[PDB]
Amino acid sequence: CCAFSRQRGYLQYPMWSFVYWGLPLVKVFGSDPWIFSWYMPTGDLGMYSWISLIRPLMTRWMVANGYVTDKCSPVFGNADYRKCFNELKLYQGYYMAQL
Amino acid sequence: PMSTRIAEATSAIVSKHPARVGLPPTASSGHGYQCHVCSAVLFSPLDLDAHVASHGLHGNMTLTSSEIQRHITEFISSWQNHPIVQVSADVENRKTAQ
Amino acid sequence: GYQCHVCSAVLFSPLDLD
Amino acid sequence: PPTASSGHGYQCHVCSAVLFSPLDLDAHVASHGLHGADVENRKTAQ
Amino acid sequence: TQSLVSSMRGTLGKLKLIKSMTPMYLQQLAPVELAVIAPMLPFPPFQVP
Amino acid sequence: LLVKWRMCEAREPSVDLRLPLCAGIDPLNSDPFLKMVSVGPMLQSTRKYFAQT
Amino acid sequence: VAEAGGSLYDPVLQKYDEIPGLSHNCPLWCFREICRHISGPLPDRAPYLYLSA
Amino acid sequence: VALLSGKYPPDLVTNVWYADAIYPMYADTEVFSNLQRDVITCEAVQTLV
Amino acid sequence: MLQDVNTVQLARVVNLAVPDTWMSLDFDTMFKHHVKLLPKDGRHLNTDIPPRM
Amino acid sequence: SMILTQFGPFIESISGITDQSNDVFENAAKAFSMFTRSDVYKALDEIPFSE
Amino acid sequence: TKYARSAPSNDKKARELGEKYGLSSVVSELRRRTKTYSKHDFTSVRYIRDAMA
Amino acid sequence: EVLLLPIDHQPANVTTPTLDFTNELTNWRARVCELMKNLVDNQRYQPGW
Amino acid sequence: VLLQRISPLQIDPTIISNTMSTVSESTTQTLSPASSILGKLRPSNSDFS
Amino acid sequence: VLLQRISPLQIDPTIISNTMSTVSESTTQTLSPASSILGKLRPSNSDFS
RNA sequence: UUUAAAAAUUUUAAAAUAAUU
Ligand SMILES: [Mg+2]
Ligand SMILES: [Zn+2]
Ligand SMILES: [Zn+2]
Ligand SMILES: [Zn+2]
Repeated sequence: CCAFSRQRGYLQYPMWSFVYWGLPLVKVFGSDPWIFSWYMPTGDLGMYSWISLIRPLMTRWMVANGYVTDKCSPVFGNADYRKCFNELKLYQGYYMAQL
Repeated sequence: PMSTRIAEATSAIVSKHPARVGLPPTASSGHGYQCHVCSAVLFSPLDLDAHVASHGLHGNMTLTSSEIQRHITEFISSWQNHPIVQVSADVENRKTAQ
Repeated sequence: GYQCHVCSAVLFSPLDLD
Repeated sequence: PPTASSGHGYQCHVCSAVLFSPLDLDAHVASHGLHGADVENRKTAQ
Repeated sequence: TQSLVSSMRGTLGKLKLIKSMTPMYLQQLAPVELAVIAPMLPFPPFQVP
Repeated sequence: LLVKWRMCEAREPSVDLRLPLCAGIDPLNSDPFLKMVSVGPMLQSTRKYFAQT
Repeated sequence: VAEAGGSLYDPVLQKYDEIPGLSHNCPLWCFREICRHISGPLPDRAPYLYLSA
Repeated sequence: VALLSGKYPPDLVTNVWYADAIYPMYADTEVFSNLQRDVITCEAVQTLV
Repeated sequence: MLQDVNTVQLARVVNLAVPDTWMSLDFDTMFKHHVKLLPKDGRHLNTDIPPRM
Repeated sequence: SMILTQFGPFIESISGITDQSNDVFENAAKAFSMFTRSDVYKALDEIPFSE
Repeated sequence: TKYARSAPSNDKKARELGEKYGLSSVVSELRRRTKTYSKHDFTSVRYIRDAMA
Repeated sequence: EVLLLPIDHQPANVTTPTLDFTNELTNWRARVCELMKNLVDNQRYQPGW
Repeated sequence: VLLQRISPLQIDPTIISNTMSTVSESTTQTLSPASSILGKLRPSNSDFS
Repeated sequence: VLLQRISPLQIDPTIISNTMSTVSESTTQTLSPASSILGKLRPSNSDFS
């Protein structure tokens, strides 16, 4: 899925689009290798599925590399997901997959 | 060969338990599986694992190979303890064939 | 590091967590 | 308490993975192996 | 309300008979263990009535 | 994302762990094997989860 | 790309799978040998380039 | 909580349990060497007087 | 006029379907019996759902 | 040797060793694009096949 | 044992086809290697899957 | 030339059977359900309901 | 410490949870004695020393 | 297996399902009698042998 | 005297992916 990802002023897909289409992750966010199966659904349900299983580590990694704010979000606590996910190109792939 | 390979895989999945011995329990030599977070001594892998799991602040649980192994042992205990599974076989013996 | 259990927010001392 | 881990250690060295902290590393390797003087001190010692 | 009063009754009546071994232990085995441990203590017991 | 869950217990098996049901999904293929043996194959009809109109 | 990483570790079976590397893959060998013997002295190595037209 | 939650092992036999859980603390002989310390303490106080 | 419209509206607002890969498994009994909305240690005052929702 | 020197981070990422990230993904995709067929068959030449 | 294969044999025609096109060694190898499986097992269904891929 | 049975046997008299209730295995279920209803009845056993 | 080493009792605070989860109480109600005692009691085998 | 091949009897839990589905249960409750037996009436390792 | 069952309909017309006759 990388070799068919770039082509011509280029336009590239972030891997998050492919994860949105259904392909299951491997080692994101400092978790254990090979935790996710492909039976994770595709789209919003699949995204929620693979996020909720990691959310605590998902936020402690964010707080462990700089990303911190004084806003107790009900989901991610104090880490500022709004800046990092934009940085890590998560929103970009997630909204480019839908086009 | 594939026979030995699938056999080793089946053993690696199904042999998650030590044995089935009939004896009174014992702290020292009663197959007491000792934890480390606290000095308690449990008498089963699943018991020790529920021990370690209840250690860990249930709200902050995330996926882990430890959790995978926990669920696999819990799952295979039931299949091991089913009665039809206990008493059953595919190949005939000399006496049954007779 | 000490983490909450209601919103997963992470702190750095038990009194802060409490 | 509800401790967490942060940052430094990463050496799985049984399956060559890298973890998030040395405490997580310790728990991970443990899972591998598991599945598969004041006078008051003087008086106390006394 | 009547529902809340009945639920409180249910919780109390279910809490009064809870299959716990701790009282039976404290009656039958705990003093035996204390008496087996006492003679080997470095600092002998010092009690009052 | 406002909803949290809790992974409590491994459900009982829904098929024998010695019965081949699909070639290639065996103990060598760990995850599909575990999913198939703990969920069980499809033999029912449950179409249209809210296709109401 | 995929096979450069080598064998894998199974979180369920707790061991590296025994699948032979590329050095036991006779289809790749036949592919390379046919491409060699067709190319010969020519510098270009592909026996034909697939294109849109 | 400890007084409401309490359970024994699956089929414990208390005689065997204590027979093989009480052995080490009595194989360890160190309470005999404290009586000599008590002797020396009393001797010292009397000599001081 | 029958079949009050609180169900068609949600069915039209949300797009949640059974993915392709689950077609071979028994997801129906998993929905019915093995995803429990009453949490493990009883009520919570948060997981309570109103009668008309 | 060639493919390793090109995209070792990508090998580590998809093989369950190093955490995945978009930067390694896009750099690997660069490596795929800026890459020629002669490079392909040379990489095949690098493989020491057994008997 | 009573459930062993009882359909008519597939030997003469198979060897005829294998001989008419020079693929007699391959046919003999398959016909030999297949007669060593006498237990409905994961390994035999994997053998069939591999032979047919 | 005799075979024992742990339940009563009674030959049918129609080769096109339709349902009926008169047999011991249905009377047993009726008795069990009646006593289940009884032990659910009083508030002496299930007060919080 | 040596009482922990010797004693056969084992405090598993899931008895309380399993007995409180069987309580029957409505949902259109702003109070719940079961949840209240589970919060006040917090069964956790962290410190039963 | 011989009895199963000779018997004109069939088994299907849909009868139990349809019988249970007619009782009215409250949506705002914590205990569902019809939905509990339907859960615990599915054999393990799905064998009806 | 308070609670609650809520509807399981279709064959859903077209456009893309995959499997088949
Ligand atoms: Mg045709
Ligand atoms: Zn412990
Ligand atoms: Zn918090
Ligand atoms: Zn590891």
